[PDB]
Amino acid sequence: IKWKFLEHKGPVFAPPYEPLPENVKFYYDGKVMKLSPKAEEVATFFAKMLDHEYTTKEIFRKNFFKDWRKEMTNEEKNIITNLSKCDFTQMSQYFKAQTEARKQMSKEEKLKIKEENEKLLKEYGFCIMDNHKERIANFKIEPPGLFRGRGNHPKMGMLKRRIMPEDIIINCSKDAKVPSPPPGHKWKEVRHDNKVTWLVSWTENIQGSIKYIMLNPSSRIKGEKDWQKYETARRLKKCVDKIRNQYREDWKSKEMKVRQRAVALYFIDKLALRAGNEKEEGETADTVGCCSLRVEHINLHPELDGQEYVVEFDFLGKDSIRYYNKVPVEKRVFKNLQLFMENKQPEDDLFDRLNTGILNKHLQDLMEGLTAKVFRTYNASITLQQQLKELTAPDENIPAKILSYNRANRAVAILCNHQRAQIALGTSKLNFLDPRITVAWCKKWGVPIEKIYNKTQREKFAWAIDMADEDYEF
DNA sequence: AAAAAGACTTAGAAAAATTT
DNA sequence: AAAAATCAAGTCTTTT
Repeated sequence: IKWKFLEHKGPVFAPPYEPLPENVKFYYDGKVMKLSPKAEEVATFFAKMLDHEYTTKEIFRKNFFKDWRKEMTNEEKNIITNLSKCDFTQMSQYFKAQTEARKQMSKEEKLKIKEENEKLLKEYGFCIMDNHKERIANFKIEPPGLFRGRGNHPKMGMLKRRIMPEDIIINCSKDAKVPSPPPGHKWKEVRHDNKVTWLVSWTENIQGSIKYIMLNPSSRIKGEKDWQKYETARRLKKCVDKIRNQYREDWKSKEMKVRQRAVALYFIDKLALRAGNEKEEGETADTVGCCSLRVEHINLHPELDGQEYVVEFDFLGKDSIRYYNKVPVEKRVFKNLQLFMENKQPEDDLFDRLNTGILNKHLQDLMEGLTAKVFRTYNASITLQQQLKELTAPDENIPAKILSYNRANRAVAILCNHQRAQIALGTSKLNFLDPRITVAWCKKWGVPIEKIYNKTQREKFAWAIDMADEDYEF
C-alpha cells in the first residue's frame, strides 16, 4: 500500500490550437496555400523549430514530413510532395515575433499572467493524500508537438498527438470525489489502486509507453523512497568488501558466465557504469550500458602511455552522452576481457551469456534490495563524504569551505559522467548523494544549509535536514 | 525463458525567475 | 528602467 486516501483535481489539458492570422501565409513551390487547420497546426510545430538543430537533421525532416502528410487533406497530399518546396518562413517569423512581444510585455501584462498561473497552480497543483495537501509535479498534459528524441533517435520529428480526456485514467481513493472531466467528455477509466503512486496516466503514442502524473519530491511518497534508497546504499557499505572479494575470485571461475558477470559487476562497481538494459533494435538511439557493451566499445592495450593493462572505453551512454576513458585494470580482468573478444565481430556483445536480469538476480541473492544502480549511489555518497572530510579546511571560511564542498561535489559528478552543456553537478547533488551527508557537514562546520541547498533542495531534503546531525556517517 | 507491460528514477535542455 | 547573468530515457519489477 501507498496511501489510504487520495483526492485530486485531475490533469490540466493543453490549450486548444489557435489558428494562424490571415495575413500569415504558407508557400509551396512559390504558391500560397491555405493549409487545413490540422495540417496548419502540424506545420506550425515545425515552424517554431526552424531556428533549431532538429530541423536540420534528415531523420527529423523525414519523420516530420511523413507524419504531416498523414494529416493533410487528399488535396495537400497531391500538391505538397517535397519538403524542400515548403516555405515556413513567414509563419516562422510570426511566432518569433510573438516571443518577443512577450519578452516585451508591460509589467501590468506580466503581473496579470503571473497570477493566471498562480490560480492554475493553487487549483490543480495540489492533491490530498491521506490527511495532508501535497504538491503535484507535472499537473499538465504534454502538448501535441514533434518528437525530440535525443541522439540518433530514429523517431525524432514524429508527431506527438494531443491527449484527450478519453485517454486519461484517473487514480484516487474509493471514498474520494472523482475529478470531473471537461464538460462533454469522459475519462478513459477511474481506478482506486492504492498499490501505486500515480494520480493520472495515459499511453503515449510514439513509443506506446504509459505516462504518469506524479507527486513532488517533497511529497511523503517521494521522500520516503529517497530515504530508503540511501539506506539501501548504506547497507551495501557493509558488505561491499565481501562482495568485492567474491567477484574478484569469480574472475577465475571455470565458467565464463560467472566471469562475464564478475567483470561486469567489476566495472559497475569501480566505474559506476549503468546496468545497461537492452534497447529495441532499430527503435531507439544506439546507447549502451555495462551489460550491453559491444566488442567495438573497448580497446585493450597491454601497455598504453606507460600504463599497463589498459582498457579503453568509448561509447554513448544514456542520452547519447559520450563516456570516454582509459582504465588501468587488474591483469586477470584484462585477460578475461581478451577471452571474451575472441571470435567475435565488432557488432558482437562483449558480455554475451549475460544480462541485467542475470546480474541483479545475483546481486539480490547477495543482499536483499541490491541492484546495479545501488552501487552508483553508494559510490557517489561514499566519495563525497570522504572528500568533505579530506578537503574541508578546519580553519577555513564559509566561502572557501563552500568551494571545498564544490570540489568534493565535482569529484562525484565526474565519476557518474554528468554533463550539462560540461561537468554538471546538479544531478549528483540531487540524485546520488545522501543529503544527511551535507546536512551533517553543514552543521559541523557552521555552514548554513541555505548556502548549499536552495529552498527547493531544502524542501526535498527536509527529512535529512532534520534527522541528521554532526555525528552522521554514511 | 523472454517479451511486454507497468511503475518510477534519472537526466539534460529549455523556460522562467546584478549590473548598466 | 532595461538588460545581462545566474519538461525523454534509464532501471527494475510484474505480468506468452
